[PDB]
Amino acid sequence: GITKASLATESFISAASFQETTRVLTEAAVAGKRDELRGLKENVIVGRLIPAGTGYAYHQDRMRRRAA
Amino acid sequence: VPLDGGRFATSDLNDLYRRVINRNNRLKRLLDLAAPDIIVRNEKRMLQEAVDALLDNGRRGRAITGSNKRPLKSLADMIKGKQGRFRQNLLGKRVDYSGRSVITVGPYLRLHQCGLPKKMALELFKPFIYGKLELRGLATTIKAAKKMVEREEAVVWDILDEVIREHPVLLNRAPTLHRLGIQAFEPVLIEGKAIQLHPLVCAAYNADFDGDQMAVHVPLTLEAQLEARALMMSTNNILSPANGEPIIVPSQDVVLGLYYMTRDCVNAKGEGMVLTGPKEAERLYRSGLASLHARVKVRITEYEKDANGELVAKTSLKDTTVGRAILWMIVPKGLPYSIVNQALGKKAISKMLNTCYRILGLKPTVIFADQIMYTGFAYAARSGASVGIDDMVIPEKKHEIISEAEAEVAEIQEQFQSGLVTAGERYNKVIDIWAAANDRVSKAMMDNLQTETVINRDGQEEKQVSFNSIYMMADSGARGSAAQIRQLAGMRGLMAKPDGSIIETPITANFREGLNVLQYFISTHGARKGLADTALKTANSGYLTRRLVDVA
Amino acid sequence: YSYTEKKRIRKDFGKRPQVLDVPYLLSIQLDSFQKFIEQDPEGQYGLEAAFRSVFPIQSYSGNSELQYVSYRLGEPVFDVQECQIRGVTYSAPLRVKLRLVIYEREAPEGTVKDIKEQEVYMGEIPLMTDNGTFVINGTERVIVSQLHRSPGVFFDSDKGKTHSSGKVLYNARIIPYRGSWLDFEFDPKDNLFVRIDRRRKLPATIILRALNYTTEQILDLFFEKVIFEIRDNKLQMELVPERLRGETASFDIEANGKVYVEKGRRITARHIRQLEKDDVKLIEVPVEYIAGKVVAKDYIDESTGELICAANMELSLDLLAKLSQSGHKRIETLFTNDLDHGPYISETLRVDPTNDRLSALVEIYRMMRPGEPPTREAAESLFENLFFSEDRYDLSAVGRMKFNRSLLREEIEGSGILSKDDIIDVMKKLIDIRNGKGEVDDIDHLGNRRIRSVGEMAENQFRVGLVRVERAVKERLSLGDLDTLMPQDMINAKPISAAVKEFFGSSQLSQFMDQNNPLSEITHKRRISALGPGGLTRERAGFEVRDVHPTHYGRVCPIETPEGPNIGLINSLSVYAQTNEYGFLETPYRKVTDGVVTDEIHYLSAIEEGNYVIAQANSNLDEEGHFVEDLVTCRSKGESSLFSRDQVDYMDVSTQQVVSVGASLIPFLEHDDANRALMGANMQRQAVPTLRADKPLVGTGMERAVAVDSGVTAVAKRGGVVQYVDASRIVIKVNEDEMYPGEAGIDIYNLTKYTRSNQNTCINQMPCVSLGEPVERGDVLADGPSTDLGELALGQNMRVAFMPWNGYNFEDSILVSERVVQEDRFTTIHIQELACVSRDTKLGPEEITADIPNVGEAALSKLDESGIVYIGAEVTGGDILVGKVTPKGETQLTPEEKLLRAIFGEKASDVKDSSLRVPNGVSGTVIDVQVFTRDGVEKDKRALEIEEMQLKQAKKDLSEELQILEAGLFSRIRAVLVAGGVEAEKLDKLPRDRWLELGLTDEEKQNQLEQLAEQYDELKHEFEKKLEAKRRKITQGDDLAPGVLKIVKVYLAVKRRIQPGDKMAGRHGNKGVISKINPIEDMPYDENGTPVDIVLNPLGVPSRMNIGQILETHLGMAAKGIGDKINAMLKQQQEVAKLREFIQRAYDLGADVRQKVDLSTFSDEEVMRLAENLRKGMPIATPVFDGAKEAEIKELLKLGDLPTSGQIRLYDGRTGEQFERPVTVGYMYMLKLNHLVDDKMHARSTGSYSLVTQQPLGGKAQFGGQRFGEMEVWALEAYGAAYTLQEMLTVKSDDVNGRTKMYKNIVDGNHQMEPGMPESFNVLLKEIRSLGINIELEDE
Ligand SMILES: [Mg+2]
Repeated sequence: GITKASLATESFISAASFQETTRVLTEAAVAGKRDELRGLKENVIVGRLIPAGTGYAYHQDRMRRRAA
Repeated sequence: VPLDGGRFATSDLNDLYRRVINRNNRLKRLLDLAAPDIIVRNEKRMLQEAVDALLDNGRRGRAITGSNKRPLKSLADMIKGKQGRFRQNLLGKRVDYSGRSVITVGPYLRLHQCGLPKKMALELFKPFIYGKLELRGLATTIKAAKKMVEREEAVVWDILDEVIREHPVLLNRAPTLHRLGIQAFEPVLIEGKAIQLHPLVCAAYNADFDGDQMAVHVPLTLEAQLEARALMMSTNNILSPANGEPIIVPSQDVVLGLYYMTRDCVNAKGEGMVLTGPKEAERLYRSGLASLHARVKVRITEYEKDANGELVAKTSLKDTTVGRAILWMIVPKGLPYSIVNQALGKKAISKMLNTCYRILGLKPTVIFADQIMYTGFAYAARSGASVGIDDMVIPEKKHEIISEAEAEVAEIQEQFQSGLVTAGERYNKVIDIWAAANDRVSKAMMDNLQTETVINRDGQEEKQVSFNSIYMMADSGARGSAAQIRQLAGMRGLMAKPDGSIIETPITANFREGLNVLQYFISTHGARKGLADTALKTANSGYLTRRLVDVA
Repeated sequence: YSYTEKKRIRKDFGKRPQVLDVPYLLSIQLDSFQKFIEQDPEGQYGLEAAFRSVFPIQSYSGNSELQYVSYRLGEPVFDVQECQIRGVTYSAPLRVKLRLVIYEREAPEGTVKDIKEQEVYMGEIPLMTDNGTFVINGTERVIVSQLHRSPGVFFDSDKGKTHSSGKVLYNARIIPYRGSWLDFEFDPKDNLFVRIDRRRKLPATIILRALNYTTEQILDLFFEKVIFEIRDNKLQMELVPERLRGETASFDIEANGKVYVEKGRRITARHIRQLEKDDVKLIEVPVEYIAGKVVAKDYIDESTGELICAANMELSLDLLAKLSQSGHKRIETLFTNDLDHGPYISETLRVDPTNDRLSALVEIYRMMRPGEPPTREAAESLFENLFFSEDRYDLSAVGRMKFNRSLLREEIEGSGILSKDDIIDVMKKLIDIRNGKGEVDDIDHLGNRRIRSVGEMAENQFRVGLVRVERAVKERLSLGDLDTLMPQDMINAKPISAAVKEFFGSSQLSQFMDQNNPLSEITHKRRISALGPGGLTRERAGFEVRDVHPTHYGRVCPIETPEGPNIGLINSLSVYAQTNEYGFLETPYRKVTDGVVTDEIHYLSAIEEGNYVIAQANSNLDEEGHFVEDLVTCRSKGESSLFSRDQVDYMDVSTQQVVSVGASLIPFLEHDDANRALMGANMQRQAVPTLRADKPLVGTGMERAVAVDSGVTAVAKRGGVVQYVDASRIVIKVNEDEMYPGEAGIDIYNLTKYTRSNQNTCINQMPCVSLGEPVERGDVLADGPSTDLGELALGQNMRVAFMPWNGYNFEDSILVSERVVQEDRFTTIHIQELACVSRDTKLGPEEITADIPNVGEAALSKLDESGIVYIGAEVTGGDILVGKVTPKGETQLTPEEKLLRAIFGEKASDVKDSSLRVPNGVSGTVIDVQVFTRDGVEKDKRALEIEEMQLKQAKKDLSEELQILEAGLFSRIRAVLVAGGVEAEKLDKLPRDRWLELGLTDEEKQNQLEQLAEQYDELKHEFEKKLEAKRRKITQGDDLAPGVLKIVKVYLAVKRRIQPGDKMAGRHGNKGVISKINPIEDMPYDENGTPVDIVLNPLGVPSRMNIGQILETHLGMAAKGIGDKINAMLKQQQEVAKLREFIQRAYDLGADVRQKVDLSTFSDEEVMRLAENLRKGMPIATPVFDGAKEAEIKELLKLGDLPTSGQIRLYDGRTGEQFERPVTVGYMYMLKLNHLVDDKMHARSTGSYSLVTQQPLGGKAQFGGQRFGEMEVWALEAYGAAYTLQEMLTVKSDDVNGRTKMYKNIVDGNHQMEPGMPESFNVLLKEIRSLGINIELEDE
């Protein structure tokens, strides 16, 4: 469902900001997760350009000047 | 932190941290005294429950409350919930360069512009005015400029008129259910305190002018200004993203004016003349020599796109009305005359705008939509289209339809007394013969409403579609359904109990007649149910939209 | 008719005669609080009941006791106006006589050593004012009544919402007034479960074993015994015939003759009836029939003694064979079948683990107090204090009544506590309902929901405070200080004060009074709330509690409820609805005895109402009272149907019985859709009082009732002659008929002049009367806000045209003429209070002064030498009202500004300007200044001159009232001196005062003369000490907050003219916002050149089916058309014969209307005064559901020489050409709502930020930012607006370094941002690390 699919994302920041913040932060803490900030919510939380729209070019050259 | 009256305000975390420290220091003390171990175990349990209340208050046991009998806000409550860090401070914020006011209508505006009060703009654009006052030498210092803007000298209004010039503002109406709830507009400085919204964008905002407020936001950077101009401007937002239908579309007054203009009367003044073009039709209408509905013969030149992008003309005498020829003057060139040679309701105008968009593109379409709005407003004004009590024409045979259904319900009641039917089929028969009588009253009312202009053509009577105002508002799609004309002029019909089960005696009255006390009470039964649904389903729809956004 | 009502008579179109007068509308509040504070000789109501509930207090000893004798409410220190000025509660001291009675140690009687009896002070009780409000901390508050669930037992179910099988599971709930809840319920397997305080469920037989019932006693309570009286053989069995109703035929029955029914045929009614024709008592049964039955007793042997078979064991061949060796004569057995007598109690005795009383008490203890090892004494006392202790459980008088009534008991009185019988009867009735012998309760029925009002909630909170002091008094009496203490040493007034202070100031039902207009106030006072302490929560209130129940008819308005999240949770009392002695709403009905509808009125509650057939009030009835019809429409059982005229028992007393007071004021409500009528009722009480009040031309006739039953008017207490009228006072010389002996006979009415309401509107009273005019008792003497000659006038009568005008009334916009603004029709006065508080700070005291740094002499132009603005000063935004400076220090100059002050030598200020300024955009007039100075602080010249003015005003007011009253006394003395022993010219020869020295011949004359002399001396010495009381209360110091040295309150009066953005509305839910103010030559105009005032859109009418706004328009054009005629006759100066004739024609019009106005009774001066009051339109009353019919509207249009179509030919003001169709022009009553665009418009570029997160603050009071919430962020993400979004998130709200860089970049003309991290993300990281969690940015 749209709640269990949005809580099962690979990003603990967006899942913790959606709902069930305690469960998400607990499983992410004991699993030692790492959030690469690839979606829109995680770049909104952290005050960045979103990877969509006019921030799509910025993220592309952020990832091709990191994979090089 | 000290409050204004010398009192202090504190966080609940200080209470929780103090409790943890106090129980920890007492545990250290007891371990120094070598207390009996029942006392040390108790202090360890208390330190554990204090640390638990600090981290998450209320998971294990009862929530610790402090000095209100209100539970203390723990560290976990700071970051979770609708009022946690994430949802209240990180996923949405309160912003600077933002104002708010009641919206009014400006029907003179162009689609890309809003009306912004000068008092609001002088505050929202204040560092821009400071910069342009220091730059133009009118102020020696940002404090001199600040005092100029406080005194509101005559030159800060010129500075303000040049700082807002090509600078869009975002206008937002809550709830922002979709992305057309934020649109960018070029401001026109007005003298009121109310924002003037273009009519054609109200359906995108779900806004009416009965007390709605909208927020204004100023894009600060050049990138934000160019996104407001290139992505969010209302002239980019004429199609819906949910479905490719036009969302900046005429409504209410515009479609009533365009419908009244494009209708035809049988013996209207100036019928049967032959006109050299739409300009002659406008001359004859304005000089009072022909009626807007006079069916007439006009030489119309219409352009069509060939296989190439070229626009080739054809000229012919069309059998049209004066008002359709007048409306043809605002239609862009690549469109056919059949797009206006009919009475234009809401659907026809929406399809006309969609046709203009697919054939000619966005620049002719925004000009066309503005011209359509101006023309529909003008000719709804010219019409004098009022609503009176004699417009709710009740069918003359409604009383006998109700008497016949009453006779049928009486004979079914006597059949139930005579044991021919049980209560179930008896009740269902009553419901059926009242729904049938309601459909009979509705058909009689609509038949007496929709064509009852009888009109003389060279002496002979003829039926035409009705120029009744209630009917014209319903038929144009401006306001009103047939289901509501039924309640005005027919009967209100069967009502449901709060259980959902139908009350077996309907409202045989309409709103033109009165409802009596009992009819009105059993109508409020369902009026409140609908209002409570509206009040309680916004939370469910917002929760579903939030789950959908967060999954996608 | 009156003197105030034949000034201007409203033409009534109602046709049904009024049998019951509309009651006093504020009886709910006043009656409830009177029951609270009055001296009840019995202990039933109020403070007496609360005192007797706890007293006598006896310690854990026999030595002493504290008993209660009496109570007394002292005089309030300040009256209600002084309390509003000083910001203090209007309350009365509660002085209670207590008696500390000391018994000596050892006697069989325990007689008294002594009694120390004296008066203790326990708390102040907030007093209710004359109009049903409380002044609490200076502001007027209303304690809203509460609709809560009545106490008693309620039988309910869930209908297939459990066990996934659609099985309905029943439950019973005993709800006390105070105590624990007791729930019985059925599980999906038909076992009965008890549940105490919503905790875990135990089997219901555990609470039966906690009571001393054995399993045998339980089984004889809940069952009836099949007897097998088995003879030597052949298994003889007792049988009554109705026990085999629907029985499965396990055997053929042969007795008193051979077989009636063979095998394979189940028993129908003919078999039972022929078997009882045979009168069969004893039947031979097979052995396999008893195998499976349940024995009802403990059968033990007499050979060995121990148990053969226990109670409630399924009997078999084996156990019957066992008892057969023991030779038992009779063996009992539970009679159970399916669907008529269930096994549930036995099947519950099989599931519980308990076998005796101790184990049951222990299981209850483990459920109530888990993890605590139960001892026998604690297990016994927990249960005995759960429901059977008077001090812990109260099923109150209403709860006992509803309990007994629900269990079909005869008596309605009882104990407040449960008994074995009560609990058994509840279980038996739940079992009945399970077995199909009952029906579940409707909990939304208004026989099940009860009204709890201020006088009861206040009593409950007082009893809470009384038990809080009772524990401490019982604790103090246990100490050996017992022979030297008085009762006022052990009484602490602070807990008792705290309980009532918390109720009156902090309850959810103690609400800031809605004071927009009179309708707002009486709607607030007649409000019922399901919310509150002991009620519902608006978040978990479902769809079914928010519904219009059929029992709401006549008791609760179905229309007036708010439209938001609490809809149907906040209700409004109906016009005639009153409350039972038990708290249940009742409504009045006319008794129909013989088909004749009597004028005898019975108030029926919702339980009683359903028993009878009740005819509507729309039912026609002839002169003798009989129905003219013989098949009447009625409500019998919550249904509605047609009945014969001999079946009806009652009739509605009015057509407006069903609606509230707010919906009673909407004309043609029956033609409005109910949603729009809801909106109109809600918006009528948001209307703002305008400069001049304008009666409705189309009203309903409830206007006088609303305006008088609110205290906004000055109403004549006694009739008389206006002796002196003046804008601030009315002085009535009372008629000799209404005077008491020994009295001046002068009523003085001091009018409220330009004070602010709770909503910052203006409260101003203007006299209606003229000098020398006769008044009767109950006449309106002065108009309040929004009343016009004693009629409620909420808006103005505007000439509307319904037509679309150039898009300016698009989508509910309103186009207003410029003449509406020139004529100040919707100009409203708003009064703001602004306080400047000078405090002690740590750096020194703040100082009110005119010497302000960095402020020129121009900005201190309207401040006096004390630094306070002058009264009458026209100020605007930014003007200093009170100049104040705060001492500061350690300026810590930057080196650049240090050099700056080295070059130009300018000293730095040791104080900072902390002045009180006018808020920006606000431009008013200073109308009042109050200075409150602390004791020990020296009053400045302004405080001294304000206090000198106050002292002269107190002395002047008192000497003026003494001059008036002594003039009245001496007029009475001169009248009684010429009444006998006439001195008619000698009295003017004598000096004025020494008429009191005239000994007169006393038949009765000298008695009256001497009591008049005594009254005069008492008036003089009453003035003399009221002067000193006033002087001491003026010159005394103020009890300011700690730290506060002085407060200066400035009062600004702001005239707000109407402007685009102001919300305007009609009474029919037709709200809208002004879009344009159009020049007069641009408005549409008729043949005579008269322009329209307001153009409304006709498209808002047919979809929002509020047709009553069209009819109100058509009638409003007719009403005005009468005035337009009368006006002409007054300008042509026609004779009074012609005016009298035309006005009689206008009042006689109508189809069998109930009112008769005969103008032949009127004198010519009275006719001319009436005609002068009718020249601006004849006002018209259109009762709800009894209103004007459309034919009568057309007849009145015809009388005023208007088109009966209601539609005229209009011309365009801009082009001069006709609109092509006729336009509905008329007069609608428009209202200006308190949603003014001056209060709404707010903008901000930068400002203050929050502490923890550094984001902008909230409101326009805080000069705050707009919430760019989550959905707006999604809207920007749906565009590609990544840079707009990034500057919303970082640089506009939280990025602290980036936002000042952004400001400097904007000022330098460089529109670029350097965005960093939001500060709330750093707060988030620090708060996740304050958990045990290492959250970290991977900085690679
Ligand atoms: Mg709205």
